[PDB]
Amino acid sequence: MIIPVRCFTCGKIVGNKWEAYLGLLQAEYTEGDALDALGLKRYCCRRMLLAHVDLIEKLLNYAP
Amino acid sequence: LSEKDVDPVRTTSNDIVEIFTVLGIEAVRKALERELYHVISFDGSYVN
Amino acid sequence: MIYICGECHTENEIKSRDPIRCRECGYRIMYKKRTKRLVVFDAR
Amino acid sequence: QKRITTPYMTKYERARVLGTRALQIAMCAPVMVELEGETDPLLIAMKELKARKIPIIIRRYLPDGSYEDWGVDELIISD
Amino acid sequence: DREVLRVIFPTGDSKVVLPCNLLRMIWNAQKIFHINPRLPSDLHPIKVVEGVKELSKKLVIVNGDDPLSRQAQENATLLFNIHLRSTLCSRRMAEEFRLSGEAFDWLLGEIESKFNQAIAHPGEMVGALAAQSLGEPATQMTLNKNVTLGVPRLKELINISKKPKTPSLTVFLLGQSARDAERA
Amino acid sequence: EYLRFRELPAGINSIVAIASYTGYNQEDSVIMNRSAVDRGFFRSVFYRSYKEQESKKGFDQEEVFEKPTRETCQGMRHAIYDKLDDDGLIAPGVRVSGDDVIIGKTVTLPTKRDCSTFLRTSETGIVDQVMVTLNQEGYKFCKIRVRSVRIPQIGDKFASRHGQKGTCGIQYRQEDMPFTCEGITPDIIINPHAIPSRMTIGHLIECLQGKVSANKGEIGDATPFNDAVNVQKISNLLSDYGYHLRGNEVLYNGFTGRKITSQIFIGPTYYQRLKHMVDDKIHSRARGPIQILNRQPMEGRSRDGGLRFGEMERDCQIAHGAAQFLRERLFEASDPYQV
Amino acid sequence: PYANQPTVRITELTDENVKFIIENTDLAVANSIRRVFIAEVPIIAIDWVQIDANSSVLHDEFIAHRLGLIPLTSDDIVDKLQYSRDCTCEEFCPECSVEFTLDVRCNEDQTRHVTSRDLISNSPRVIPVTSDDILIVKLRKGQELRLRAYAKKGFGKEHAKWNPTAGVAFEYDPDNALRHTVYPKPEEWPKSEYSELDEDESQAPYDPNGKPERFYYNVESCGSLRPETIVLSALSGLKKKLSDLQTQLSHEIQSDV
Amino acid sequence: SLKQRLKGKEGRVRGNLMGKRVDFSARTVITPDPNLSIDQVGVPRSIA
Amino acid sequence: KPSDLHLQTGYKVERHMCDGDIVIFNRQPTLHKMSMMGHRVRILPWST
Amino acid sequence: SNRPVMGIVQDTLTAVRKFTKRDVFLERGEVMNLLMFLSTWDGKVPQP
Amino acid sequence: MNAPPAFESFLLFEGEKKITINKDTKVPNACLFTINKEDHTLGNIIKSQLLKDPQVLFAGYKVPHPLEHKIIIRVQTTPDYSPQEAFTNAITDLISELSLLEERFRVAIKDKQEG
Ligand SMILES: [Zn+2]
Ligand SMILES: [Zn+2]
Ligand SMILES: [Zn+2]
Repeated sequence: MIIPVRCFTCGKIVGNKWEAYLGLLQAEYTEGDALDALGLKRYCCRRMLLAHVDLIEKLLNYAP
Repeated sequence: LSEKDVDPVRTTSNDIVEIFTVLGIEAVRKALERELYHVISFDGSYVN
Repeated sequence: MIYICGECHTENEIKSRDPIRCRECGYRIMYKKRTKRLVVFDAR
Repeated sequence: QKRITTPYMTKYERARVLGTRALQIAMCAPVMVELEGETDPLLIAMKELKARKIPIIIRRYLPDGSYEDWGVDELIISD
Repeated sequence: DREVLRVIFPTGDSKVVLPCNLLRMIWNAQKIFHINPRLPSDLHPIKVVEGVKELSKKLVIVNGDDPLSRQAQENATLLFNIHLRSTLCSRRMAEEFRLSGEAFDWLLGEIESKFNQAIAHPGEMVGALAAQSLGEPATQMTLNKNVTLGVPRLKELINISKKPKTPSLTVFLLGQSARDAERA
Repeated sequence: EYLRFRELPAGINSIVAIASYTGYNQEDSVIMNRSAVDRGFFRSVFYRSYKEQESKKGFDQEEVFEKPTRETCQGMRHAIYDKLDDDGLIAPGVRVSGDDVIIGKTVTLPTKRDCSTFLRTSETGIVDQVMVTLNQEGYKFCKIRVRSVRIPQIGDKFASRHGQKGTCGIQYRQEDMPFTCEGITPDIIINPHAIPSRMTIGHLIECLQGKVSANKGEIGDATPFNDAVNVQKISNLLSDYGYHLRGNEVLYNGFTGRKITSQIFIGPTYYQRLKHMVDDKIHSRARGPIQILNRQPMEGRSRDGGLRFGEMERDCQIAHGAAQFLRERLFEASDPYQV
Repeated sequence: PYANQPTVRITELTDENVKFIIENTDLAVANSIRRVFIAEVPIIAIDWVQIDANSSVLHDEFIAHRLGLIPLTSDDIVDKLQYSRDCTCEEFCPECSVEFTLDVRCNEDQTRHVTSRDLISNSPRVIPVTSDDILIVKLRKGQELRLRAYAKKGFGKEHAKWNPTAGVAFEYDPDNALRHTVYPKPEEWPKSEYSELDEDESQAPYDPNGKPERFYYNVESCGSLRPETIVLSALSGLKKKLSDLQTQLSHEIQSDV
Repeated sequence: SLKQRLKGKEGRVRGNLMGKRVDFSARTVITPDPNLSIDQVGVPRSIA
Repeated sequence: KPSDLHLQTGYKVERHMCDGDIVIFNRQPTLHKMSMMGHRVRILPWST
Repeated sequence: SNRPVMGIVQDTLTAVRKFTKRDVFLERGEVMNLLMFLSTWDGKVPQP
Repeated sequence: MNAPPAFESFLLFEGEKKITINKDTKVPNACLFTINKEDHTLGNIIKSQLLKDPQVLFAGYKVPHPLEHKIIIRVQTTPDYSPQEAFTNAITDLISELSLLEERFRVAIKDKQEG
């Protein structure tokens, strides 16, 4: 639903990189370039953001 | 079996009922063992 | 016994005898409010 | 005397003799063998079996209806 | 014994299933007693002959001294005794196994001990054993000149049927027809 | 793209090492990273809803929602009725375990019997929602959702997308797991012996392509009949990122830190947690209730039933010759009776 | 007296990672060091969450799990703090835990991002490392999150949230002189960043008398501790485990005699 | 009817006499344990 | 009440299954003798 | 089938084949680790 | 349902000995050290340090079961040397190495930070 706080493999913090990752993609960055810009070098961390699905955005559409 | 030039000692039928009515209960006992052994050992499987 | 309306989200006090129905909009689906008892979660 | 059955104890006789003797020991029956720090009734029965002290007679029924009574000490234990 | 074997196994297949592994027992004796195959043996050939004769009497499947019991006892252990005699023969005990007197005495004890352990135990539910032994393989058999095989054939044998699925008749030619394709 | 799988995914991309590590992944078993699980790796929620309806039907018989007092109500159980609110309904946010009453239902006796709903014995969750309304029949209707968080355990089923299912055989912490020179540990270790007979080569290609996708930053294309994608092409791409072209890496034993002599095939693979969780299947019986007709142990895990000792087990014990154990199972442990 | 005489060379030291080489050690000591970086270096993390209000789309223990994983500053306060199990107080106190508060209400039409910046600690020494910020939950208009959390001391051997590392790169014998790994085709394998070989040769010549003696580390920090503090904390913690063990061993030896 | 109750796999004889449900039995998933003996079984504490 | 907890010879204590307890452990379908074998119980801390 | 019903399997069988190859050599430390997992070991380290 | 507490792998329950010494009857001058709530961390360094002692004939450790939290260390020494004495010396050597490593790492940090 929401970006995991840590990378599952190594425990690097990735929950502060989703909005930055989205912004970089908005800036015409390629996914590989955006991940590099965020410092995610290990492919375990790149996996976290490259494969994340932000369903919480859909859930916020439903009224509480 | 009665036909000339046909071996009446080794000529055999895979039909168990035919063996029983022609050769007897002991022949079908042996024939039944051989036929059952054939299916078990067909794929190399071994049963005591 | 407070009940939140499933549509208009209005806390309603319903006794064991009176019908279950929103006071304001009349909606028929109610939800119990979160218990005052506080549960402890280990953050694990 | 005049016994035709095997002089060896069968695996099924060993299983029941040990199990039956263990229950007897578990029910405070006197232990025929000297035990040192043994409290499990089933292990005690094993010591008695090895010592050939189990006070049990195996009655082997023959197909004809007759039977042969063998003392557990008489039979040859597998071990 | 050689001629008796030829009747029992006309196909000449010497692979059999017998209680005691004599060749491995001899190998154990050689290692246990440090038999030196190069040196001459101290085992008298007659002790081999007499020792095997005494051993055969100890391996009893049908006890009893009456002629009917004696014949059944002879028949029950016929194959093993032939195998025992052709393995513990004096010629071979001195030529290749080279066992000593002490090793041979131990060998006779092992055959008796292991043979008695092989005897079926009264109370053994051999029928249930046979059903599972012939049923467990069926779980790995396939289903379907061509001849029926596998599970469908197994059914025909146990469901004995007037009309088999694939009746067949193996005919062996007797005279010159066997070796002549034209005459066959 | 047309199955909406991106919008509603059913799995996680896992760093999977195909290695024989400690023997705990043999025979289709899986080693999971305990540290990864501690970070939410394959964490799931189990939601179970209980619906209860109070209906009045009969001359003087009716059902109501209320807390059944042990004295007032006839029927009763050893469960706990303290959680129930005054209206007979448990409240949201309350922890509930096995043998807990979530709905207090009393039916007037022709004083009153107890028909209260007992939470599933195994279930141990938190009341999520308590919905009350009128059902189609106009009767007061309550649905209670109990939320239980399921952390992957030993015995939970996991599958790749290639028919390679397997329960978790053990969970090792990050330091115990084997690591690459970069400090990457596999989230999952599967036995190499699962691949040869099954011939799930697509699993190996997905792992290789997954490695390129994660390094390149592009979602890989695994459409079946596509000549534009080959193993050699994927291997050549992987070389460009400083990895062995065949997806192997030098792994270090986590217990000793020594390099493993064989290089391990490791890379990202999409795995999926299967519905089958061990805690939903574990069942133990020791003198439970018996059924009315046969007076034998009940049937079903949810009914605390006994396991069936069928004809095949009966036939097996006959071959064993265990006559007394056969008598225990079929007489003493099922329905001992006297006439 | 057969102790090693290790030497340390720090190659790179940043705020996130420390890169260093240890020489003249056994492989067991080098491995036990990395293994303590991950599992036995204490830090402070949230381990006790009490949710007063949660109208978000994430259930209560979903939120709590995220709060536990949020790194908190632990550089010097972690040594002062006692383990709550060891502490003689009640459930919690300032000497064994840090109290946290989170009270966010969304009333604007724009989505409200509840981040680690919304976590307020009762002690300035222990705060979320980000204070982009880690996202805890996104709130819709009319949704609120009101909770209080206690952060306590712990290490990664218990839960991964107390693991202070974001990846511990460990390496030795980059040229495979010891042949601890056998390459079927050595030419196919990329050279290590620490490889001292020329481009033409792929493997160093086999060393029959060689032993793992030089070890390369890259200890990346989650943020709770400085990367150099993780290493020092590991070395002192590993020494503490051994010194504690020897005290027990001394009693056992004395007790037997 | 009465006849239906007695015949079949789930009938009285085969379903309740030749085989039946028993007390003191447990069921759960099996996982490998190379550190156990061949004659050992690892058992959960809840079942024990 | 400890008075009722006092044990004397001839009493039976239904104690929990412990390490070394002999159990029969079965996998279905039970096709042959090895489908049901005896095991010594070892208690380990998980649900399988 | 008068033969063992269980043997060595996936990892142990694949590894024992590698282990018993002619060119497998173990250092002093490696050997002492393996003997820790040999319950029947007499405690005497064999001559290399 | 049967999940052990996470702390159970490093905390001793009341009445549990951290380390116990049992003489090995198979061979002389051999003792078995059962250490509770320890894993490959201490088992490997102690074993490797013992192997550096020329008077230690056999040094080895094992985790009998990963789900349990015991390590068994088997030490055999020469007749003139005790396994217990080898064990104590091994720890002191490890402690000296770690303490020296701490000092030299602190110096490295200061040198790197200074310039
Ligand atoms: Zn990562
Ligand atoms: Zn309303
Ligand atoms: Zn305190």
